[PDB]
Amino acid sequence: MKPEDVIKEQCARAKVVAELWHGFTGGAPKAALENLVVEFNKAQQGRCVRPVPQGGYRDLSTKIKAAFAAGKVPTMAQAFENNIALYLEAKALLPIESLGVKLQGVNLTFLNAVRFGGVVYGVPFNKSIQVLYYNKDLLKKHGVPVPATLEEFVAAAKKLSRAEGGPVYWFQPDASTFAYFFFNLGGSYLKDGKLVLNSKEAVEALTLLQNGVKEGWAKPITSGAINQNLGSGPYAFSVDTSAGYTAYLRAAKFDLGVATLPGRTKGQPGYGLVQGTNLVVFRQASKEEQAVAKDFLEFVLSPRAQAVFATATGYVPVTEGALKDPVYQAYAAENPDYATIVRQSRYAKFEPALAEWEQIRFDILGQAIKEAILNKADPKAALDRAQKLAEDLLS
Ligand SMILES: Nc1nc2c(ncn2[C@@H]2O[C@H](COP(=O)(O)O[C@H]3[C@@H](O)[C@H](n4ccc(=O)[nH]c4=O)O[C@@H]3CO)[C@H]3CC(O)(O)C[C@H]32)c(=O)[nH]1
Ligand SMILES: [Cl-]
Repeated sequence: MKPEDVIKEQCARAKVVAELWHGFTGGAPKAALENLVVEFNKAQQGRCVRPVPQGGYRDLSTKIKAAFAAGKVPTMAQAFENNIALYLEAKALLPIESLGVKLQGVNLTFLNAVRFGGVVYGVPFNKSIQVLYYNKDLLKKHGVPVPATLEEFVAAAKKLSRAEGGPVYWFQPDASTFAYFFFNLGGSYLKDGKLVLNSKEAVEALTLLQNGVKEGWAKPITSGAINQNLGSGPYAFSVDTSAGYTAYLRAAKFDLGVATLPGRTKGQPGYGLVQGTNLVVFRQASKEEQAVAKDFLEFVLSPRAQAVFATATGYVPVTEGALKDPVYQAYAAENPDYATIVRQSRYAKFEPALAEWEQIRFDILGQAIKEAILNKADPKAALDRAQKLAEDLLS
């Protein structure tokens, strides 16, 4: 019987059920969440969590918006920082510390991100960092060191693409990939409080990617995840979420490597984009449902729950105590990629937490990146149209 079938039987028997709406569509994240939930439900006497898949993360925020309109929300949901900003406009969210959930020991990179006007409104749960995935065999074949700097990274992509007769740096033409180049060229999305999409660092970042396509070293991936396209043509590198770690390991026919990101200089690794979500608790939930949320949140923050979840997926453990847990230690001792993910999590940047950001990153910024990369639009002209559309949406 599948974990989701066991959870269904657990919730059928329970006297109180707290729904948790999520955006895991499958693979290791979905299985690891469901395993965490079965264990929690087993320790409870008739008090359970029911995880409800709502599609992807965009389907989830659409589903929560419908629930506001219908007047019926879940007890808990996954949320990005911008989704939290949006839900706070409706005063929909319970402050976490009012449930008595202790947050001492949560990574300040993650706790700062859920604090709005000095109050914590989410529990960091599944937090990812971008890493450098690479083909150990193909770098070794051609004598190419893992690149430590953006300059070395471009040099390595060109050398390997020439040797293998195909573009070896694979990328999705999206806001997440753009953020890695933008941040490590000195970019900042906010200037004196204003959102800017068309700064010289943005044009520099999109131009670097478009020039890589033209020069034959950068391969756009338009159908499926990078790890779902492996095996078609030579691959050397991608910049991708740590939460894809198990998918990469299972797909790659070559010796997979994980490195810290290339940076401006060898003095420090590149900054990676933080992705994944926080759990929020809705005010409209009953006192009995809120008590279940309190216990589930303390369970999710326990060193063992974090150790198992993070080693199953590639997410970054959110607590100091997770790294001191023997099950984490056992995994890290056999596989250095876990410590690599933690070290990269020290060099970590967030996108803006504006309530409108989800629409901007996909429909405005992501469309401009696709215009430049897939339809040969001039980078500055594509980003000037994005700036115009963002300015119109934020007024
Ligand atoms: N709605 C909304 N989405 C946002 C926001 N900021 C960023 N993102 C998206 O976060 C995804 C990263 O979140 P993460 O939890 O790190 O990783 C995801 C999956 O990526 C990853 N996965 C799954 C299958 C696979 O073959 N490979 C794989 O890597 O597993 C996890 C569960 O789906 C990016 C992907 C995106 O949808 O294209 C746009 C990005 C936001 O503000 N809102
Ligand atoms: Cl850096």
